Amino acid sequence: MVSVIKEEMKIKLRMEGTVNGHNFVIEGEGKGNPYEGTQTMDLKVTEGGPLPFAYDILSPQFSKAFIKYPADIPDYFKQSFPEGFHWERVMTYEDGGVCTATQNTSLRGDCFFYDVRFDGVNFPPNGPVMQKKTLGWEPSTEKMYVRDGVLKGDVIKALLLEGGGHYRCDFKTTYKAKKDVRLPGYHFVDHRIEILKHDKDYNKVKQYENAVARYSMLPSQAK
Amino acid sequence: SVIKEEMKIKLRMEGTVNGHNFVIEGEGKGNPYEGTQTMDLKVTEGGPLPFAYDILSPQFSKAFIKYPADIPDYFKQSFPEGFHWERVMTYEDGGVCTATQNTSLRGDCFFYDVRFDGVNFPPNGPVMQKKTLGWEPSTEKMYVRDGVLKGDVIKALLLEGGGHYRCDFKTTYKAKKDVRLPGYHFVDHRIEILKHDKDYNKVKQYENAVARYSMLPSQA
Amino acid sequence: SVIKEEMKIKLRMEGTVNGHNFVIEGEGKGNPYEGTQTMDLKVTEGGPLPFAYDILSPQFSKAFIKYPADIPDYFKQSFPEGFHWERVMTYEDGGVCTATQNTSLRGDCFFYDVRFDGVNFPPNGPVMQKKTLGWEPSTEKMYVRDGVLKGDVIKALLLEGGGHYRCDFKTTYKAKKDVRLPGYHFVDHRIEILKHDKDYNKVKQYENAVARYSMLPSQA
Amino acid sequence: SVIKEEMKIKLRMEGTVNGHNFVIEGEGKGNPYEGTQTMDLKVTEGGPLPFAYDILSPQFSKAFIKYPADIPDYFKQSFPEGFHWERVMTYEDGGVCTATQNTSLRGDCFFYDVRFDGVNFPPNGPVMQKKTLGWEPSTEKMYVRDGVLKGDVIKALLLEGGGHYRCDFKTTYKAKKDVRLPGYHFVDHRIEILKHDKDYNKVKQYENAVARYSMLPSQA
Ligand SMILES: [Ca+2]
Ligand SMILES: [Ca+2]
Repeated sequence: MVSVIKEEMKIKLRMEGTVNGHNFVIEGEGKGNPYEGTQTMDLKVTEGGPLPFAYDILSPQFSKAFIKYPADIPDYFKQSFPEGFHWERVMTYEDGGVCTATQNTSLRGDCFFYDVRFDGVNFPPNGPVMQKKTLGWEPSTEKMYVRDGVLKGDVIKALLLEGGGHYRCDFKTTYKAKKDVRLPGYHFVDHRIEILKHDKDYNKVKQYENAVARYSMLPSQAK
Repeated sequence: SVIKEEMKIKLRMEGTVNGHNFVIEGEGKGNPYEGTQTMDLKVTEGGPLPFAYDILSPQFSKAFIKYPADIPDYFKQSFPEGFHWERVMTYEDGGVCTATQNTSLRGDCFFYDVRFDGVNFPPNGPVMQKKTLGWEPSTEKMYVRDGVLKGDVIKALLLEGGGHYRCDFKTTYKAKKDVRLPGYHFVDHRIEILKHDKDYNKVKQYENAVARYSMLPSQA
Repeated sequence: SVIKEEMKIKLRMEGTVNGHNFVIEGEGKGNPYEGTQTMDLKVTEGGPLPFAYDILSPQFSKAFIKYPADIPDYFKQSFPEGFHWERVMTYEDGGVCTATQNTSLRGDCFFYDVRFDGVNFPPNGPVMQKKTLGWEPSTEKMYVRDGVLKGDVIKALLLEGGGHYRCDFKTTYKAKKDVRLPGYHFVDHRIEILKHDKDYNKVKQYENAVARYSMLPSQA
Repeated sequence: SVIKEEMKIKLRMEGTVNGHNFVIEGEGKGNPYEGTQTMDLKVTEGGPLPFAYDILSPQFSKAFIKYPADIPDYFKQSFPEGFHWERVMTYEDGGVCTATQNTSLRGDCFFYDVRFDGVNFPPNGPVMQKKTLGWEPSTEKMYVRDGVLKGDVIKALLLEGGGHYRCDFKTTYKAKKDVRLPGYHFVDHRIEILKHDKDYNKVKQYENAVARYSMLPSQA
């Protein structure tokens, strides 16, 4: 327990972005259990819908305070409050599409406020993103390590495709606390992001993420 | 033809680099058929920029390439409707920038609206430490893919400490109407800062750009 | 069936890193169904190696992954015919390695033949200066593509002085016969050096590898 | 000088692509100060090659670049001792090739020893399906890094049926003795297949290479 982060917390989100020159805005509202690593958010496309690209490319941009951290791994995100943190992200898809995102996370009362900027370029016109042939993300494990006094997270994620097969994306994120925090050693955050409900064009989406931090499953054999 | 031999330019860029928001406005003039242009840039919000201005200069003009008669001019043909472009810029130390640009035309003036975003620049790298000294001249490689025009180019910034800092550009240019598509070709560029104040709040920038095929004849 | 509870391994690697040619011979043994193995490696040509031995250790064994019954085991299913694999390793400072490996089976012994090549390592980087302190444990992501099995993983080497040195692994595993293909899954790995002489001409290394689905339950 | 107006070439390459081993021997001759050369290549083991021969042609000669007097010639200066080079070749569909080359000189003949390795080529991509129609001409960008010479270039294979297939080349050239280092410059290349037999077991190829600065004058 950190007194400023309660056992149940609310979320409010705004995203502005551009994908292949198409502008859009998304608003979100959610709530979760930060120490349980679970959360649900309801997302609504408010400008630019129906999105001409796969909703899936956005869903990982929608919450690092909701990771279940064991007591022995320092929690970069929960320690950063009340000041909060921002993050910066590159997503390199294997067919030349590239997305950047910058996010600000602040805290007021029992509510987290997320402001996201998202930009995607060079998606092929007949590729799975602009043809909306994706079917959600496989579960993944982000690798968290310190670089220049801030926290990096890297993971190769994969979208399931219509017809089978996968579509890969290299995530490189830098997380930057707005005050000094105890820094963790190298570790893993398992993630599983799921779409619980969507309308036909994904104008209205309920999504859920479960995230848990850990060291490796395998024992050390160090001599 | 709706493009005169001398045209004005108006530009607005908004963006975020390393989490820092900024706005730049620009006015310029150029000779579209000569391949040359000059533009005056003012940082109107978020100044002084905490990162090297150089990462922005190549985002500030495709109608001002000198195209020979035997290479279709994808950009000039697109008017009056215009075109937009999309770009990823991958720096060798992990900094990555994206940019999206819309080009429209009214009267004797092109209007440029640019969104620019940079992430993951190392804090002691040359961009965040402002150690850059302008771009080398370069040669963009231009080729059609899926009915639009791509341009890829190896670029390099000169460094205060010596050596170069490398950036790979991959751009997609998308005309807003059907045009005569060009074959594979090259555009030589040289972007130069003519004048800047100490903090690069005000910058006078120049570019020369010329399309061509290879300088080397074919053997048979 | 052809794969017993204990199996021997014989290995030959021929390679060039930074223009330096070398040969490594290895003999090992392990328990394929338990996901464990030990190997003794000797640099027989080109030692002492002028680069970090760590870049080699992940090149030294896919039959030794503990596979649960509900995930098809691509590697064990491929025998007696065996499989080969192809790998690119992209280091964050510009070093790139490739490797091609053939895995065959004769009696109770696996035979590994590996070609390894490393190019463009910076002369003052951690690989050429031997500043690495082993790999962090990792999780390979395995997924089918074009009828064969790919594995992707971002790995990290620990560095003298603190911090990590990242490497993007992209492997394609290709069975020499038709097998049941698995769905998307994970293989946890931990590679450890048990013993080494001063210049790493002689190394005993150990690996534990276990395949699994996600740790997290699904809510759909 | 040790480098005459006409020089012979002898070459051997050993390689593995998509798990397929091969050996190629070559002999050629050229005019180092004119920037031109011709080579006859023969697949001596592993023919017929199951992949596009085009991926090999750029691995077959930097002493044959026409250098003007005001750019130091990194390669010619290195003789009689010579140089070696290292290269990564990242194709847009995930194929990656590495190569390491040693260049020596005896009498009036250059001796080239090449290792080549290609991995992760998609089985229905243009390389494994032999759908390529040679390289577009290109401009390699030369610059000093860590006391040696780097060359980076955007290259593109023309494809049967139209379109291009891109490959990024990153090379490090390493003289075996210290030489006068050049400033940032450009080497235009045009590499062409003049003649081949049915299975590309025998190939005659030609290259023209000329070093220069930018075409465009400085305004600043
Ligand atoms: Ca790098
Ligand atoms: Ca690709």
